[PDB]
Amino acid sequence: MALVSMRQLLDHAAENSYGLPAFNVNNLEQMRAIMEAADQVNAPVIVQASAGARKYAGAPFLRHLILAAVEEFPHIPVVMHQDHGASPDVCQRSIQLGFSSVMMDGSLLEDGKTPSSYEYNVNATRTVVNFSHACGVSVEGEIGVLGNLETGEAGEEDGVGAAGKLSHDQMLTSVEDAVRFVKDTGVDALAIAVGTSHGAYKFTRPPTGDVLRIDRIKEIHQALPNTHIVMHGSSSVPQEWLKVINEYGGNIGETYGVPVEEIVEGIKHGVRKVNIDTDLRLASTGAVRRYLAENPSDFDPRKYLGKTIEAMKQICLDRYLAFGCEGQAGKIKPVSLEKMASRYAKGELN
Amino acid sequence: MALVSMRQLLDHAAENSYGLPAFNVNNLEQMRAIMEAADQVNAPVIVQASAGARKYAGAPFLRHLILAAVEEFPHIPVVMHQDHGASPDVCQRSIQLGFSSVMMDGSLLEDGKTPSSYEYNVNATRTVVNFSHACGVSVEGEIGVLGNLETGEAGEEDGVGAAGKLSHDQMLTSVEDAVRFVKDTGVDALAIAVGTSHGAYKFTRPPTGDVLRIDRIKEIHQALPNTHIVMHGSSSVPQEWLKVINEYGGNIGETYGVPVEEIVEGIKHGVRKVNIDTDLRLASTGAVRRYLAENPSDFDPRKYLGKTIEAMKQICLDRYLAFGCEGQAGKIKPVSLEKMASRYAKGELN
Repeated sequence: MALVSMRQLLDHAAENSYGLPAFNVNNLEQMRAIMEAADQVNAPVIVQASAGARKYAGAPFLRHLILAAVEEFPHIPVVMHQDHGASPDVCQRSIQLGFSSVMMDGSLLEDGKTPSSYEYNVNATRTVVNFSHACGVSVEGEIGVLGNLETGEAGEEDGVGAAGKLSHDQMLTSVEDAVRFVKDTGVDALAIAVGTSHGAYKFTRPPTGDVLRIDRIKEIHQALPNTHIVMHGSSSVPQEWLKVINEYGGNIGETYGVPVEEIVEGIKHGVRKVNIDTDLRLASTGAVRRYLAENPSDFDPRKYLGKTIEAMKQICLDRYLAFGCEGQAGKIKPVSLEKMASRYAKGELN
Repeated sequence: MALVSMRQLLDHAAENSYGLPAFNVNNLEQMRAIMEAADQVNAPVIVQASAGARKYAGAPFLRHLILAAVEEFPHIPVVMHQDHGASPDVCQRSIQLGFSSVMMDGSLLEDGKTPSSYEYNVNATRTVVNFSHACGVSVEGEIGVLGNLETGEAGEEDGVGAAGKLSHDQMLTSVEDAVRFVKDTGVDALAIAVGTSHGAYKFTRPPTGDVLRIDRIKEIHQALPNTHIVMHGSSSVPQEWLKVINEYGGNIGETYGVPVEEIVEGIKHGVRKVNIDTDLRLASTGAVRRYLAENPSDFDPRKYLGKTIEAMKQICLDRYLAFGCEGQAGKIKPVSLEKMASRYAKGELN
């Protein structure tokens, strides 16, 4: 079986009033956790990979992890999405490696750290949209710079994130910039900046409506009722796993993530893709620390790494269920990328 | 590029007076460690998987890990070998999944625990040889029951290993039984029992010539000068990694493995395949325990799992170099399995 386009999945999510978690993958245990969770609740899958993931795993290994997933779970539609593409050339290479969706992150320059001009962003993103749609491949773009609205800090997602203190206007997407950007690029999915950031250290206190601007998601959805919105940096940071990490030799200070309740509110207002990485890292590290402490004579990696599969799988299950994904995989009839390309050429997805 | 047969690699090892380590694989980090080591020293690769590995990783994932390895390292010939096949049906399924070599472990019944009769063993093994050679697939068989000659205990390799106390005669392959078994089966590789066993707890003291019968390998090689011998249970158990595990929250008592020096002596007398699993598990667990202790705030699995890649890679490098494998990959012109099947049919590999 083949991969599905992200545009098909996000269209179905909007039609049926749900939103999909998009999980980062780096190795076998992470891929098994994602697929086993999706299979259990019969949910569609978006799996994504960063440039850091390619460096760690190797491009052939990432490609073949997804091919194995589709073979073992043939009834589960799978998108393979390239996160934080630094340039059109990067996105073109990802298409050649078999990705069905790419993010051209034109909100930063090719260094993945310097905020870009509007014109640079549109030029790079429009370029990727044109050559991706010719192949049926979906494109996510970003307008606004991810970062914390109180501190001006973005954090780092596998080396990607603004360097230096950001201004309020940089980190909060204006409604009209979102409108102009969609008109100018034709992206399939729009990442916006509303106060989330990469990593575990998103908020020093439980986020308020002033620092996590769900109200701005509502405003953008009112202006762009048909645009699928992407929430980056939207791990919830499970306090129960922070507790386990701190109990078994780790040290993570008091910090909070994006609450599931607020993500669900975003889904009611057009969020169809919710990027989650840090939560799986925290669940994995808590599970390994606890197993090693409780089983000092066990040296089979499958024993403690098996605990990371189960811990990550429970995160994924929780998110699929809370975001409305149960049973939706059985409703989707996959469209080939060649057919998607034909639909783009006819203007049916404008 | 395709997989190579194990018979081709073992023939080349005998022609050039070296022996190959055969590493068990269960996930991405293990596969990368093996391939990066082999690429660094330009050595051929035997990677093997147990039934326990299939249960843990999934058969499509194991298959695609090997496909990714061949794609990223196209100049490194790779065998994918099914370890401890419990029945002809299991070995047939492994061929269907794309293995280029299988072990029919007829020394135990299908439960993987009850020692078999000679006739059962020959019947199962001959059956697998006939249908494997018709496809060009290599076959390893075993005569003699693995286990410790002083204690009568075999240990467990992913659930495989004799149950109950074994007799001296069961655990030490006689020369004439090896001769009869090769004549009766036509295997490509012969596993024998000379005092090794699965796992870390092979010997309570550094092994002597009485408990690790390298002299019997010499005797069997004198009787069967053209038979490629397989040493199971031949991890060395690195004392430096035991020290690290014990320093960082683990507890492994005093125990010893098979010394590299004795394995090299075996290679001089016909050992061409040396099975190693436990050493990679020990290197992995020591590396993760140390990293977690030294970096309490780090929760990115790639950081501590990356240390397992490097630790396992160093084991593999050490073994490839010590066993004579450096540079040998560049000398091998791969033969397709279809051509191997033709050679078998013409009697050229009898």
